Amino acid sequence: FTDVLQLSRGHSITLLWDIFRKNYPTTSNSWLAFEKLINLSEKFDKVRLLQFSESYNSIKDLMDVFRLLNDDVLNNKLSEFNLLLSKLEDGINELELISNKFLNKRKHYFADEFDNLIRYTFSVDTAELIKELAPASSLATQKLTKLITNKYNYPPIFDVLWTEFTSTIFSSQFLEDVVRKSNNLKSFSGNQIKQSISDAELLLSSTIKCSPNLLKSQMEYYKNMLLSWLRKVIDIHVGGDCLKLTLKELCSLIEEKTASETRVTFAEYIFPALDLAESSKSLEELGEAWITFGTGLLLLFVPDSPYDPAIHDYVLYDLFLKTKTFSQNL
Amino acid sequence: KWLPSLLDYAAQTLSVISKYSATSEQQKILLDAKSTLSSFFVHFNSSRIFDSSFIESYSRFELFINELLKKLENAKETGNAFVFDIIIEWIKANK
Amino acid sequence: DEWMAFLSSTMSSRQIKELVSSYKCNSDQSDRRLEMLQQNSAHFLNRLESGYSKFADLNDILAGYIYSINFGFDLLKLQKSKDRASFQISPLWSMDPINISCAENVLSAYHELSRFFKKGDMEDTSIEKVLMYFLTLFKFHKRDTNLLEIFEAALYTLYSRWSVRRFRQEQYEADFRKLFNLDDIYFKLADTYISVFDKDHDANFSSELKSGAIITTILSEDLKNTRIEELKSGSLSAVINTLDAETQSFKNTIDFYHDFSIPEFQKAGDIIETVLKSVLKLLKQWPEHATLKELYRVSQEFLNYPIKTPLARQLQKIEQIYTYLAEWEKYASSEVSLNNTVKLITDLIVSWRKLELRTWKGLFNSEDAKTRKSIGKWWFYLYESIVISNF
Repeated sequence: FTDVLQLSRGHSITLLWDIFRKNYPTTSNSWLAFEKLINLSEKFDKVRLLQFSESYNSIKDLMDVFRLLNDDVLNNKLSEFNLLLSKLEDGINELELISNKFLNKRKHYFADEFDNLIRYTFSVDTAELIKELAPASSLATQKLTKLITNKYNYPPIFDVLWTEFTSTIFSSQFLEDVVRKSNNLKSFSGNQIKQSISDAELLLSSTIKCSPNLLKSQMEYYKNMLLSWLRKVIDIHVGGDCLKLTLKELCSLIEEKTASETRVTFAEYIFPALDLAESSKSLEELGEAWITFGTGLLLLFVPDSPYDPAIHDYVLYDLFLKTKTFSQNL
Repeated sequence: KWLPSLLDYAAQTLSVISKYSATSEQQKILLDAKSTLSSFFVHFNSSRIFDSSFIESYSRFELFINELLKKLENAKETGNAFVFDIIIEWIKANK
Repeated sequence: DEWMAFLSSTMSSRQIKELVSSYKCNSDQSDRRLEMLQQNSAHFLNRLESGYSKFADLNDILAGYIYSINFGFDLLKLQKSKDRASFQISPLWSMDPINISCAENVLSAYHELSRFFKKGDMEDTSIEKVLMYFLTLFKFHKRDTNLLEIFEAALYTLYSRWSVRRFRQEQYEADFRKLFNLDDIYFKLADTYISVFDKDHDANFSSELKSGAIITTILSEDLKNTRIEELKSGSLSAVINTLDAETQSFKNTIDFYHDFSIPEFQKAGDIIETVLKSVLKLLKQWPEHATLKELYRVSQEFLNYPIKTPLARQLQKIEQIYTYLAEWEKYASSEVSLNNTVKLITDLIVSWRKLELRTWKGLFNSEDAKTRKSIGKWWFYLYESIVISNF
């Protein structure tokens, strides 16, 4: 039986599902409530993109009740959820109706600029500043809900940059687009003049507070962030720390912990990826180390034949039940 | 020719910062640092042919600039830094 | 089955090292297979994301490795772009203090830009907005002698751009006076030349960087394949003050009928907006009139005007709607009683007529500039006669 179902590629899937797996809904009835929350929040963007600046204090409360709710769904409390879901439905539909009684259809200016300020500050830290800058942006709040309540297992920025990109966090394309839109501020309708100016005052209030996030060596931060994620994987696969120990002590130690075929990958794509990360001054040095870091973990998480570690638990329960049943019958 | 204008340029930025944030207090530490420079420029431009005493006061000017570096770096902490970073970098690149 | 189907298709190491080599050897059409990968990744991702709606135990950590695998390639593209730095100067050259005072540093940008000037046809009229800027920097430095080169050679290239053009030519006031571009540029080319030989100015940075805000727009959109660089810690001192000057252009407070004077247009905008609300609510007690529709559309369109707009046309529109609402308020019931609004409108017009009047009052110094606008086509002839005698 093992001759046919055996694999060769990915064996430590269970070793990542146990350490990189966040609190998620534990019941279908809560999964549906979660889906309702998400669809409601997705429609909430459709009115968030149409209100004026004075309205951005109730929306701050709405950005918090979503936290209170997506906290409560994983508490698996479903009594007051459907209640307050309806309250927020009424509030959002109220402001939707108010959207239809606006002759001055607001058009979001500087939106790509606030978005790129967010791309710089999309961190679990300084989410208060992310939360201050959400309503000007084009950010689906379901992502912002994963910051004040950290449910991410990777660098969060990746959920933003790809769309239907990564250059504006390693260049000054933002600071140029200001000056373009600053000069073309004029030649515009007066309707867009008691609403565009309030963005720029708010923009000054923002970029000053977000200034120290800008001047960091962004080629040094993602380097260090890669190390802080990569140092952890090897500690899990091989107990200890490679901020305490040498590479060759650790390479021998894998055999004491692990099979051979995967240790190949553990030195064929992974240790040299760190050897490049240590020596990463350029950006090709980051890309090489990082593309190999990507290629590696698709060969410890991904099997050749089907294998789900969650089903291992969902089978043992059935056997316990059936031997209970037979014992009762006996 | 440069620094006495750089100070007032920063001072524009500092007022602009005070409109939107907390700091309007690290401005007093600049007008003194500006006024004191005239007390050296008088002697340095009182010259017609040069003197040995100007070494004595060139040292006072240099150590004072090195002091002023520390005062700026003290004002950099707890306050918006980038406005101070450029004056610091200019003084460092033209030591 | 979906997972292995995806890895077997497009994410084999065999296919990936082709890409790593293509970026490493600077091959062709590698940046587009990247987009194929990015789209197929979004296909797989959106499929499983909307797919199965019951687990992201595995999918989140899985997408934490493919987002990574695209981020890596994008970092490589970001350096292939620096494999083509045809100009080693970025925009925001002259948008920070410290690249100005370092007199060698500005000079090291000119010889890099020396291709941009020869490049570009006659009547490009964006190049010639640059070589004006480098002159006032000579005044910003108070006549350093190292910049005699950039001062003289720039004017030589400008005069060459002008002498080439004459070789091809051989091959209400002004509204009422008809009833009986480059001139603005060349006019800006000589007052600058004049202002060099003033006494002194006590140079300030805040004046020059706004001119930087004009030039870096031009130098970014027209020119491409340029230097790319991380942001800096002085340059924001230009953008912030630029915005402070823009935002306090709408708020702060001499000419009429070509000037536009925003602080009055905003007053018009709200004092008419209140009336537009008041009529539209009062369009529902009586469901329709054409006079009300007329003045409604007038207030709408006037509010849809630009903001560089001069004022005779605006005052025309305001008097039109004033007459329309006046004739309606005559017929309408006394319950409406919009005298508070029309009174303010009339007083606004009364105030505006003083500003119409002030231009008639002086009215010469306007005229003493249109003679001053002839200076552009004087300077080239003099430089031809004078500077080409030792050169």
